[PDB]
Amino acid sequence: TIDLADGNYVVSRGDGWILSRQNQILGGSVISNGSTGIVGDLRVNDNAIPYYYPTPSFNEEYIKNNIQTVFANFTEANQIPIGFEFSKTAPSNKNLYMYLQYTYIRYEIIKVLQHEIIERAVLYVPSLGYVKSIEFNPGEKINKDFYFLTNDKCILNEQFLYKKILERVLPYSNGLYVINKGDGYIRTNDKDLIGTLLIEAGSSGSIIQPRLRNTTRPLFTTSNDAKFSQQYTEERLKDAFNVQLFNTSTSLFKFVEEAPSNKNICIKAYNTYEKYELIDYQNGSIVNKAEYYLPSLGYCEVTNAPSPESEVVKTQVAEDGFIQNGPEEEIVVGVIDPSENIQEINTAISDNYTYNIPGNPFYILFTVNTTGIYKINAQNNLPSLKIYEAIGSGNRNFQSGNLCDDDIKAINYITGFDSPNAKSYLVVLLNKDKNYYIRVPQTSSNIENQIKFKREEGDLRNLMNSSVNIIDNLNSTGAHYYTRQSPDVHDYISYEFTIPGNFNNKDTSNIRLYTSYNQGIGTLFRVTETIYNLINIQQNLNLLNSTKSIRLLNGAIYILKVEVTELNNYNIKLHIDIT
Amino acid sequence: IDLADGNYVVSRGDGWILSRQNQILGGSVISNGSTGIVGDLRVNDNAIPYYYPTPSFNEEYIKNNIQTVFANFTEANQIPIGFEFSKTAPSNKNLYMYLQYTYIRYEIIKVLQHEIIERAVLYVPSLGYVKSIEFNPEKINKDFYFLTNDKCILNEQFLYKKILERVLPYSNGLYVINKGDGYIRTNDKDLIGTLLIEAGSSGSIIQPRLRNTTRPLFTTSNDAKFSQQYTEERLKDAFNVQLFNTSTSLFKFVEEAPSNKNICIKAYNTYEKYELIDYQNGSIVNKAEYYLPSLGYCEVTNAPSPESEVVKTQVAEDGFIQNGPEEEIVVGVIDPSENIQEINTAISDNYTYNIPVNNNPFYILFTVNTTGIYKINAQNNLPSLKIYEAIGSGNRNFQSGNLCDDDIKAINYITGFDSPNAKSYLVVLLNKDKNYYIRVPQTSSNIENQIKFKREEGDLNLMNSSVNIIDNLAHYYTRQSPDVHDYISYEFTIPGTSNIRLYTSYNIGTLFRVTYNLINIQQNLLNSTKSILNGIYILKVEVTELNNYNIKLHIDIT
Amino acid sequence: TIDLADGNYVVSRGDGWILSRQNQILGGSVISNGSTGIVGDLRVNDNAIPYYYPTPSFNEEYIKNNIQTVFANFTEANQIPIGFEFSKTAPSNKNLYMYLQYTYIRYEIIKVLQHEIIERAVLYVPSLGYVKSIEFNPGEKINKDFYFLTNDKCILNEQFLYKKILERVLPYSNGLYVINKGDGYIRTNDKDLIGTLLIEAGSSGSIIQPRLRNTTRPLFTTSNDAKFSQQYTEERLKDAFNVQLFNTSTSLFKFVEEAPSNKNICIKAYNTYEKYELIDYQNGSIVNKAEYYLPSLGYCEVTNAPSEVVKTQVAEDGFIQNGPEEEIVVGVIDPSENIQEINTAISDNYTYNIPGIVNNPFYILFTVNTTGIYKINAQNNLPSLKIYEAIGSGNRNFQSGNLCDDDIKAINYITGFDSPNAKSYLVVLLNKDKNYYIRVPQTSSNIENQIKFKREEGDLRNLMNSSVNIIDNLNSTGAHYYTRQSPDVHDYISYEFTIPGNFNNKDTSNIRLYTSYNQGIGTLFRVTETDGYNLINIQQNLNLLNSTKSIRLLNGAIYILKVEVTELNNYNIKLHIDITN
Ligand SMILES: CC(=O)N[C@H]1[C@H]([C@H](O)[C@H](O)CO)O[C@@](O[C@H]2[C@@H](O)[C@@H](CO)O[C@@H](O[C@H]3[C@H](O)[C@@H](O)[C@@H](O)O[C@@H]3CO)[C@@H]2O)(C(=O)O)C[C@@H]1O
Ligand SMILES: CC(=O)N[C@H]1[C@H]([C@H](O)[C@H](O)CO)O[C@@](O[C@H]2[C@@H](O)[C@@H](CO)O[C@@H](O[C@H]3[C@H](O)[C@@H](O)[C@@H](O)O[C@@H]3CO)[C@@H]2O)(C(=O)O)C[C@@H]1O
Repeated sequence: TIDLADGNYVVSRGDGWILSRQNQILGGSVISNGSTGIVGDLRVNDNAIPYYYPTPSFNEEYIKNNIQTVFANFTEANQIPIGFEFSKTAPSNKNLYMYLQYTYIRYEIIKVLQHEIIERAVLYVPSLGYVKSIEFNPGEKINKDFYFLTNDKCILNEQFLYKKILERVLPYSNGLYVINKGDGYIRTNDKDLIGTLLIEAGSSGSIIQPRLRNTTRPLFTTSNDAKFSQQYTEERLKDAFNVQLFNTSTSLFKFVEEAPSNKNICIKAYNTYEKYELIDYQNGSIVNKAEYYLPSLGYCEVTNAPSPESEVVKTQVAEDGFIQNGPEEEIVVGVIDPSENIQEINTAISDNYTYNIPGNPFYILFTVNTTGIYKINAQNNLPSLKIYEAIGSGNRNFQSGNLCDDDIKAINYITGFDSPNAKSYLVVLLNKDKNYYIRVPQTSSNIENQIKFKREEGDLRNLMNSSVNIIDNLNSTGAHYYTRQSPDVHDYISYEFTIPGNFNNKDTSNIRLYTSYNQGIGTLFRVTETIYNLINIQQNLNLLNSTKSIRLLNGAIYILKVEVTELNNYNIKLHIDIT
Repeated sequence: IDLADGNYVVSRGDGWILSRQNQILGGSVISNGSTGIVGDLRVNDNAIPYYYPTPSFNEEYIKNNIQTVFANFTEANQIPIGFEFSKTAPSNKNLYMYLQYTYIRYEIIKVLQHEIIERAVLYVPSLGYVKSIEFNPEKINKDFYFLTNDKCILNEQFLYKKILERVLPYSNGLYVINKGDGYIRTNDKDLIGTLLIEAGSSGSIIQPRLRNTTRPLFTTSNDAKFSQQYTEERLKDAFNVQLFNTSTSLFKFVEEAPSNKNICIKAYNTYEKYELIDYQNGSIVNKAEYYLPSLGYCEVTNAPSPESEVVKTQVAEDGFIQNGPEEEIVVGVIDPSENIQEINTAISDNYTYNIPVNNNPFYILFTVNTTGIYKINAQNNLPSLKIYEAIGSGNRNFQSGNLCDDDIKAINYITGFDSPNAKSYLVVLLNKDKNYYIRVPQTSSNIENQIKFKREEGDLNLMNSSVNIIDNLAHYYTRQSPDVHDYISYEFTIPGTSNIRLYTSYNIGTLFRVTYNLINIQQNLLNSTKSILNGIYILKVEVTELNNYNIKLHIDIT
Repeated sequence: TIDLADGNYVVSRGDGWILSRQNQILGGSVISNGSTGIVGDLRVNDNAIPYYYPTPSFNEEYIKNNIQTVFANFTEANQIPIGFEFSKTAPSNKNLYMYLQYTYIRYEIIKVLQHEIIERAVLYVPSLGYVKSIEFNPGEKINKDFYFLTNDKCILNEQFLYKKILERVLPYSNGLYVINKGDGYIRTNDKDLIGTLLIEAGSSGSIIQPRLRNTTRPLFTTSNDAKFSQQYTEERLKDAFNVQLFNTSTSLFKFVEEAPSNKNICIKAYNTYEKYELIDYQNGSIVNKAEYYLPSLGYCEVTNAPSEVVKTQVAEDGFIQNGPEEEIVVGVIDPSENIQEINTAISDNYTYNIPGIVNNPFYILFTVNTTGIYKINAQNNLPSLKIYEAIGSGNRNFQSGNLCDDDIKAINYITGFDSPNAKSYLVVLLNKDKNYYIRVPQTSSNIENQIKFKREEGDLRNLMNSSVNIIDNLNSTGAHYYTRQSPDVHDYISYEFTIPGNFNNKDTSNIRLYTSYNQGIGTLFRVTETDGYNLINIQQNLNLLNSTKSIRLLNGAIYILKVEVTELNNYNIKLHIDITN
């Protein structure tokens, strides 16, 4: 013809192509007096035979492979059976004839030389269907053209989609996360298009997934099939949200549109996915990542019916990829590492409990007897611990003063650090009817350690939901900094430090307290210990590159609690500069 | 904090969605006036109950106590049940809907000093819930997608139980009674599930018969006589029930909620209640019940705020409720222990059927050639006979002047007595197009008897009556009473004027004087005192007050 | 007492028969405020078991065979499952109880002797179903009669359809045609009835073909199972319209009717067919004919719910079209005629060699490189050729200046004659993007022949879409006639004739030009080949049917008459050329 650019091209001429001569080869219904006729079909293996019209340059295999590279793979989609139907209601005291015809997507392979198409192979792939209806009287003459098409024709507007044939800081604790990135995900270039129905004005039209076969094709990518295999990811999905069926479904979706009396209507259906990510996060880095696109329940676009004789505007294909047509969603859900054993405290912790550690990382499942602030630590505050909440423990099986296991592997990090040589203790509000997981990290000592739990009825409640770092051995002048994993916005980190010198209760020293990268509100306490009381000294201290200085009593213990208000870096570096 | 010490089994209600598992089976996006229909089918694999035990309350204890009072969910989770929702996106928005399983939340609680000390929980799968939101290309609230704690989308319930440790005037024979449809067991023991249908949306509960099995419920007083198989046969005989453990019959319940009302719809499996009895001399000698799986019951309530007042209620007693309309269809059935002999010629004006020691009882199938009054009797009017009409007979195959067997075992007693030693004859209007069954009783004579049929064009008017022959002349004669407006007659010959007193004891008498023609002499006889000729007379009696199974007739001479 | 006397009769008492006693043996549903209940079933294997009530003269086998001969075959229909449902909506603040019951068609076999029915066998064939509903309160007892029927009864009006038990000129070229005679064809009586639903006022009712099985039963008649066997016809159907499935379908049809609130309604559903004819047409005659009734997607008749029973005799076996009128005539390549190919697109001139036998006919597939009028002929214009268009060709695979085979055997006759001994040439508009078939007939000459194609940018374009007969014959005065296959109304036939005598450009002869049976508009040209050839227009709107007008034409001069058929009264058009002095 006359086109543009030299070489071979794969082209999608669009959906809605009906073929010549074979209009009534499926039959039609006659409906009389106000009755509604519903005609439809079910495309499967057998009825989804495509029609190849090759050329010497472009054989069937070449046509197939190149079309399925860029566009919907119709050899796998002829597996999952899809239905459609049309519904016309005859008027009173007059008859109506409607007949059904398959629609096709018309793909082409073209050779272009000097702005001319020299060769064209065509492939018609079965899509859905089109019903045409007429009202008729006994021996009313009907136009031959109503029954019979002499040339291939698109009932929709045609398309010319071609391609030349070349031939963020995550403040997460270390561990596994399963993230729901949302629903309504389709691939580009209609690789997940179900089909299109032209719905004549006054008629009605549906596109159906009846699950006559109970099989779905999830989409799985992984960075390491050894660590994150599909089976493993499915388990994490089970752990995270309790997904059961992955390659199966009993769940039906249908889309239905009734065209008004005055105007025709068009409806396009897609298979969709719900996008999950499984990540392995370590020290600010995604060490492994899989993507699981779980077969969902579809997307449906309803447009007014476009002139079948419109201007065909040629467009180049998009890059392989996804588009979310559903709303935005991020659900981050930690999951118990299955490489890490779970030990159990069968007693609800009341005022005091001491768990003896045999001496490889592990979780400890436990609950409290009474909602309250608990201090938790190992001996000498080494190693550093982490505490997670099992998600949705509350309001199931209960027994006063005893643990009931809900068997929840979905964990919600509260506070704690992954630094086995840094001294810390935890101060957490624990809820009586929840379960919690303590995570004990890997240690290279074989010395019998012990985790200690203590109910705090005092001022240590001000450190609520915080790990407290123990800062040893400040010198009497100069700089000091302390890099740790930053909490998220509005989460907490605390630091317990003793001012240089001997305690006189009069001699002070000039301390400057600030962060380096992240913004934080700092509240400062002075510890006075008889049997911990915290005196609040300043709690309006914004820390990011602060220069403010406050004189603190020498040889006296203080605790700084910091609220992250701007997460600019994975780490939070804390400066304590002394004068 | 509640009331009363001990252990309790509790139904917290249907409509519980679980935490974390909200979008676990996908959702649809619909754009501009398009309607999305999403649905699922609860079946073996996806219908997993979730036990949350406590030391006092094991899984077994939880199961057994919940299935004692409430639905047996281990038999129900086999039969596949469907539900769907239909939401229509507006024009000026897109719409995202996602589907989630609902559960009934049962609990076992220990109560001490007006306080719950221990709670085990059991989530039994019910149906499903769709949650939808309108959106533009925007941050949606975390809470829309993700539930952190278990929650009821309906209003919750607290249904608990403390955990401890007239005259039937029927002839002797078998009856199959339809006691009606819409029978459910109590406390939702036959509940399918509940759908919340938000206003403007639509909701269905479906029985598609993806499996054909149904689970009928059977009781019997004697599994020897009335076994299940036997009862099924009687059901076949009575009403022609064919499938007992199967059905191809579909039921769906569908509601489209208005814009103004959120609607709630509860579906139950129902039963049709049949009774098979053996009735003898006013008494039910044996009785089975067959609850035939029916096509369900659908309760529509206005949807109550999910944050409503929880009113604690004690369970009802084990049993049934009829939610369908009340019904009694009594249908006699040929005793299958009793052979059926045939008169293959249509009875004309006269016919004599010859019968060959204990001559176990038997039926005789026959028809007449002309609609008319027939006198029927055995030799010397012994034994006493009964005549039944086969129900709906002879609208089918016909052959002029011959019997066609329609194979109808469903019989409708007309008249006759169950005293083989009392002399009587029958006077019945017979219809040319019907079949009738004569029932010949057990006799201890081996003497060759004969049943005689005679068309009566005149006099006999004793229509639809048995006539007792009184040979043996105070005197009393106890018989099975006819029903209100049915007849019983008495023929007596006296030593031979004389003063006769005629009255009944427990339960209108027309009196005739015989000469083969009947002259009408006299037109409440219960405890009558009226009286006033020796030498033959016939009394016809119409029961108007059925107070006793029996009618005793006094004939006192003075 | 009845009139049909002396013999045995098969009788259809109608559909809508419910049986006594067995009304609620399937159950029912209770629905409360506003809810809609839908109950239904699907007739198949076990639940489509008929109830035979025979008599000595009429056993089950006799009853079956004689009803399925005249009426629906229920043994073939009971395999393909048919569904129905009813939908009732309970009002607000009120309960509603509906129960379901099978309906039957009631057939009878009767013996009649001397105006008297002396024997009757009855057969109940399962049809669909009926739902009966009532409003109630939970406490209430409802009347026995609602739940329970003591005698067989038709819920529709009964019927008595009985039968005594014994024991247009087609202007088509020669070749095969497949004609679509249209859709919505049912057989007579109710041989194709699916069933009837009585739909209570305010309720709703559907009849469903869900294709739980795929099989369909096409209906085939043939005049010669040797020539037109079913398999052969199926091929022709494939060739004509590309029908693939004949005995199967995945295509669903359901009918739904909602009865108004005051009046009950009835809907009858039928299986329908689409009627195809395959004919072998030769010289105005259908030498062979098969009929193929392809299973379609049904017919749905909605009538008011009705009565006096009128006895009526069955119709003759046959079809009734309830769908709209349709005639689609589609020629098909005779498969007993091989296809030769011109693999290069024809330019302005091409010569295809076709040597000779004393042959079988054959086709030649070719396309042109440029849209235009082409003159096509064999050497000396013998034999006569025919040209067909392959229908819907060349919208598909394309290659510049080459033929692509689209494998289209569906052909659309343009022009040409069968008479293999009449000299002629073709003048046709050919389109660059179409394929065409030339058909070469059987000849008894062994002469090495050639077909010649020439693009005509001349006056010969006025003969567009016409065969031109050569009359070399006129050797003298007198009468002459020329019978040919008539074109259709508004199609063309042309005649090129040389007037007897030597050309002097003065001496004329008186020629009278007329047709015998068909009316035609005749345009007459004088051919002048000198410098170049022209057509000079001599006479313009001549209506030729039994014409008496005469035109003195130059002797030994060539003329061409183009004729437009306007009234097709005969298959043939006989052309008279009567010459005088
Ligand atoms: C003024 C001063 O002494 N600052 C130093 C601090 C403290 O020694 C330390 O915070 C006490 O716990 O340490 C600093 O550097 C550490 C920082 O990068 C953290 C980040 O988590 O890692 C520490 O090293 C790890 C090491 O990577 C592990 O392998 C483990 O075995 O040893 C330690 C465990 O904590 C860095 O030493 C700091 O900024 O916090 C800077 C000065 O070294
Ligand atoms: C004046 C004159 O000769 N007219 C006669 C014409 C012409 O001879 C002829 O049409 C010129 O081509 O022929 C007429 O009869 C022919 C006509 O019936 C055609 C049918 O279209 O069939 C012819 O015979 C065929 C025969 O059927 C074949 O088997 C084979 O032998 O070829 C011949 C061809 O001639 C008839 O001759 C006519 O009406 O057209 C008779 C005229 O008298």
